Amino acid sequence: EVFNATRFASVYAWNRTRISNCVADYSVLYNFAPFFAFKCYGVSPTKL
Amino acid sequence: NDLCFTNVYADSFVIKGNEVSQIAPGQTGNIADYNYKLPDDFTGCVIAW
Amino acid sequence: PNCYFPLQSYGFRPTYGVGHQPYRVVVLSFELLHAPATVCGPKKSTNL
Amino acid sequence: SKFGAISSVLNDILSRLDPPEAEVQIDRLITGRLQSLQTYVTQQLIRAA
Ligand SMILES: *[C@@H]1O[C@H](CO)[C@@H](O[C@@H]2O[C@H](CO)[C@@H](O)[C@H](O)[C@@H]2O)[C@H](O)[C@H]1NC(C)=O
Ligand SMILES: *[C@@H]1O[C@H](CO)[C@@H](O)[C@H](O)[C@H]1NC(C)=O
Repeated sequence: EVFNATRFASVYAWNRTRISNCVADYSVLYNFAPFFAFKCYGVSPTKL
Repeated sequence: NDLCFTNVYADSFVIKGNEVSQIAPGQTGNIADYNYKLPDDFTGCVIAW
Repeated sequence: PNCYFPLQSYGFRPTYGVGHQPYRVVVLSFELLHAPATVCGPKKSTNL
Repeated sequence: SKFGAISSVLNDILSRLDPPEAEVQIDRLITGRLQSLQTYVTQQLIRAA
């Protein structure tokens, strides 16, 4: 639902959502976007 | 142009734009984990066009 | 159902964004280890 | 002591970062702990003398 939205809020008032009490499998993230910049800082995407 | 190499290897394949950043030693992705992965101590060059 | 093919088609079309364009990748792997070498660049053979 | 790295736990930083990016923080921890051990053995040599 976060990546399926159509009206992403503006950067002046950036929409912020909380994700908890679930299982994070980033395959849906990988296949839900033609990534242009995946610059991770605190955690490597490999073991994510 | 001033070095010496024991043996040179050239692997030619076609991947996507995000896969260009994906192809690197020890990286993420189904491609980098099941199709082709470079060694962690890779010593060479990667050419993408 | 629950029996998926290991490899799926990597289809293409000329109308793709940069994240989906048909990028051609060639890698050049060397071994900078102590062994009789086989390839060099420009050379001179001044007498020892 | 984090020693200027992501974390001071070797196992946690290994499980949170890939080898070919985590080895930098690994070297940071290596050199910090190694300098600490060198200081300890130098002070112990002073005390033993
Ligand atoms: C940020 O974008 C979220 C996208 O999922 C919004 O969550 C949705 O909000 C609608 C109501 O607008 C709910 O019906 C839906 O179930 C989901 O929770 C979220 O509201 C939005 N936040 C802001 C501040 O725009
Ligand atoms: C969600 O994404 C899919 C594919 O990316 C798209 O076909 C669909 O229209 C999207 N849904 C909404 C509500 O935007």
